[PDB]
Amino acid sequence: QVRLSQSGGQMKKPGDSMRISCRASGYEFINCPINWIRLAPGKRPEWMGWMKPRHGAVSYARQLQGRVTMTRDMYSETAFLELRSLTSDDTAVYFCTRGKYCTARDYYNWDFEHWGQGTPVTVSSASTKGPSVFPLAPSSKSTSGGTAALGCLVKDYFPEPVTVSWNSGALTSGVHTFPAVLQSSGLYSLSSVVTVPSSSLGTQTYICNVNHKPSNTKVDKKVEPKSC
Amino acid sequence: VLTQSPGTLSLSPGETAIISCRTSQYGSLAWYQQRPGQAPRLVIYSGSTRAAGIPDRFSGSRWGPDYTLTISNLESGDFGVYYCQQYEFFGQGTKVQVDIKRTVAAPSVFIFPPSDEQLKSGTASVVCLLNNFYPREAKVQWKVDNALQSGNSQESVTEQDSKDSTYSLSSTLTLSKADYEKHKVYACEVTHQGLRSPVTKSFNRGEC
Amino acid sequence: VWKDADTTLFCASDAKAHETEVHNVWATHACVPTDPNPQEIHLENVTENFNMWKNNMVEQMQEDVISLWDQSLQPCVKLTGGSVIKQACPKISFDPIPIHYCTPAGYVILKCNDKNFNGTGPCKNVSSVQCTHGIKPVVSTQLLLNGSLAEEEIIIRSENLTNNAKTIIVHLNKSVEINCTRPSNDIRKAYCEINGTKWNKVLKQVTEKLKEHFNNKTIIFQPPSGGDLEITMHHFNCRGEFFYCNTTQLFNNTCIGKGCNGTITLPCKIKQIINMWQGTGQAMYAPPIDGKINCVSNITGILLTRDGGANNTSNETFRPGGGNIKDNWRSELYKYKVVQIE
Ligand SMILES: *[C@@H]1O[C@H](CO)[C@@H](O)[C@H](O)[C@H]1NC(C)=O
Ligand SMILES: *[C@@H]1O[C@H](CO)[C@@H](O)[C@H](O)[C@H]1NC(C)=O
Ligand SMILES: *[C@@H]1O[C@H](CO)[C@@H](O)[C@H](O)[C@H]1NC(C)=O
Ligand SMILES: *[C@@H]1O[C@H](CO)[C@@H](O)[C@H](O)[C@H]1NC(C)=O
Ligand SMILES: *[C@@H]1O[C@H](CO)[C@@H](O)[C@H](O)[C@H]1NC(C)=O
Ligand SMILES: *[C@@H]1O[C@H](CO)[C@@H](O)[C@H](O)[C@H]1NC(C)=O
Ligand SMILES: *[C@@H]1O[C@H](CO)[C@@H](O)[C@H](O)[C@H]1NC(C)=O
Ligand SMILES: *[C@@H]1O[C@H](CO)[C@@H](O)[C@H](O)[C@H]1NC(C)=O
Ligand SMILES: *[C@@H]1O[C@H](CO)[C@@H](O)[C@H](O)[C@H]1NC(C)=O
Ligand SMILES: *[C@@H]1O[C@H](CO)[C@@H](O)[C@H](O)[C@H]1NC(C)=O
Repeated sequence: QVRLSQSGGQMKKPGDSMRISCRASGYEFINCPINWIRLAPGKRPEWMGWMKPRHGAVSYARQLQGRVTMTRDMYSETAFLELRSLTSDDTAVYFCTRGKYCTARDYYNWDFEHWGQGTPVTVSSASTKGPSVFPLAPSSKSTSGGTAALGCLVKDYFPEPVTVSWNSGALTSGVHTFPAVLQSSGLYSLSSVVTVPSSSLGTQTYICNVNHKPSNTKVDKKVEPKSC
Repeated sequence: VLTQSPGTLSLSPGETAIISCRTSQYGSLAWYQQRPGQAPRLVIYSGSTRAAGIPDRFSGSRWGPDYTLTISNLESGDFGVYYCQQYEFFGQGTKVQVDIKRTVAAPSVFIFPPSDEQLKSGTASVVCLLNNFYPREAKVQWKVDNALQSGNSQESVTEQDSKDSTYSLSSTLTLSKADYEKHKVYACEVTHQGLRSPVTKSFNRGEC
Repeated sequence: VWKDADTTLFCASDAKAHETEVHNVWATHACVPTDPNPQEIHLENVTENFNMWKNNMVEQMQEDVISLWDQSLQPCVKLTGGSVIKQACPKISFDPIPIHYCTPAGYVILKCNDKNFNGTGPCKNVSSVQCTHGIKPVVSTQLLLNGSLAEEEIIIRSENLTNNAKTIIVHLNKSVEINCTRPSNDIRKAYCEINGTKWNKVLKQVTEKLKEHFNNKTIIFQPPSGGDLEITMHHFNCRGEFFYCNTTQLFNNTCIGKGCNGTITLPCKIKQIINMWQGTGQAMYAPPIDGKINCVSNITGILLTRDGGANNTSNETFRPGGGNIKDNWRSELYKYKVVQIE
């Protein structure tokens, strides 16, 4: 029974190199090529290249040319992948694969029936940045017959995660904290909002409490209606 | 080209999922399933052939350049993300997630102008909240002085609420303080099945 | 009426029973004498489908060449499977001879004679023969040596050009001599000389054929990306010695798109510690024979793999292929297929 075992996950800084292994068993290692596909959330699965164990022949994906190396060890039937000049964009889960059809005489590489369990690799700076917290003020007039939405914008922090509570956790009903988004700057931002009776807007006080462990940052911010 | 649609399917167990791939070049296409925290798995190869272990609830079809994976009677182990493959290339993926049926609810739309605290930074973020709606399918478009915006906005959606089975969406438009001060009318337009018409919430910069 | 079939071919040759040479010795005991007056029957109003990539004749030849090499080029020390075999390794007389492959009773070889046939597809000019032409079992990598030339234009061959894992075989219509030498008086060091004018002109013609198959994209050549020396270098056997030649200069895009006109000299080395293409492992052979070791050969083809990758650029990149020596036999056996009568 064909099995593909990979090496453990790792964390890396930008500029580093990485190497992961894939030990194959259950079949004649020489006869079929081995592929490396990487998966990253919100991105198309990316074929990085194949490697034929017999003579170590390789075909690297054009967009990775010069940064990637595929070797193998015949005796221990293990394939190896190496990636240089890592960036944030290299943060993904790395798989080794091999096609379904393989004989001593013939193969089709691409119907990937067999996958390794996957090696997750994270590339990020050790730098940490605290969040800016901006208030999302309710509105102008108090509508004594409806409800008001308010919140705070937790912007430009790195890395994940931030957390948001309201009134030190006493306020939870109608609260919505959205999953963070990754901006072009490389930094994260999320929104937290809470819907409340409008009549309470000039009576009850609303504080959003932002926690960002990596930067050792705890910020309290009062969201209040604009005066004009 | 290999274009996979749709991006997200929100379905209840029992319903059927219809995922499609449009391709520029004919040839053997495969479909892969990926359950959360697990390595992908070959489902269909050579267009319509079912891989070993795959029940006949999965089936492949092709009309012209359109290859389709349908999955009848969704079970728990059928949810996850699906990809199409042709040679070394893959589709963007289709996320098939569990949806709990409930009655249609139009969103409540709120819009938040930039903080005076933020404007001192040099950036301007306009936030548009779509609150407690169902189904998940919802379109947002930003308009500034009635001009459609592209590529200066990011969205975010919450998990289906465990109590009322609704979703909430937050979109954020980001402009420089300079670019921002150049325009007056900022608006987010929301189309949702719960609405008779696309609802637009807007404010005029400078006035309260 | 017939049908495609697979049988055990026999082989024929013009081997000399007196010759001490290795290919001749093998052929004497494995083959029969060639037919002086062969018989070719051109079939009119007959269209037949050919596939060089699923032609089992290739498999049988491969078995024979592995046989021949094991029974001849025995290493002094065999290192395979964690064990060590120590044999005797006498220096041998080595020069490949043409081997004909032929069908038994009940079976016939169909031959394609379309001057632009690419290996796969239907054929109009089909003839019926008992034996293939004489094929020299020249084991090589990157460059196909001493083979047959294409009649008309340069022919690109591939089981699928869109599959970057399938080998591309370039078939030349004009040979380019390669002159490899290990002089007399480092004894392992050697070199090969190519006419730069002829080569860059053939290579220029090859870039123009590949453009016909790849939407007029910029064709670019490059050295191999990796692998053992047996594929990152032109690997071949001359007079018994194992040669490894560096073809980096051979794939010079500069002389394709001035001063390049001259004699290209590729740096070579003869190795004694090699990896067996048989697929076994690593072997140790004796030091090279003393004196000038030389062989002049026809480059008659190139093996290429195309760079894959989810890029969007308007240019393709090719690199000298090799490894599967079965492909070497495909390049000569492509116009043949075995059928059984009824
Ligand atoms: C090329 O590959 C496709 C599938 O990818 C296959 O259907 C077709 O037959 C192949 N072409 C040849 C000439 O074998
Ligand atoms: C087949 O043979 C005929 C007769 O000689 C010739 O005219 C024709 O060009 C040949 N076809 C090909 C494809 O070479
Ligand atoms: C060879 O010709 C056949 C049919 O004439 C065609 O289908 C195939 O793509 C061709 N192959 C190459 C490598 O040109
Ligand atoms: C090399 O080519 C020349 C002319 O093309 C030919 O005369 C000679 O027989 C060839 N050598 C071989 C096939 O070994
Ligand atoms: C070889 O083929 C090329 C086209 O690829 C052509 O330009 C050249 O004239 C041919 N050489 C011959 C027929 O001797
Ligand atoms: C091959 O090159 C050698 C020099 O390395 C030269 O002496 C010899 O004459 C050449 N042979 C041919 C056939 O050109
Ligand atoms: C290379 O070949 C050309 C003919 O194509 C010939 O004129 C020239 O003399 C050759 N160069 C050398 C160095 O022999
Ligand atoms: C081949 O020679 C070139 C000469 O520039 C060199 O860069 C390259 O490393 C050599 N290749 C091998 C495999 O030694
Ligand atoms: C290609 O030819 C040019 C022109 O002579 C030369 O400068 C360059 O070094 C060559 N590249 C090689 C041999 O890799
Ligand atoms: C090619 O043939 C020539 C003469 O026919 C011979 O001297 C040479 O050794 C051969 N080359 C190879 C690589 O077998």
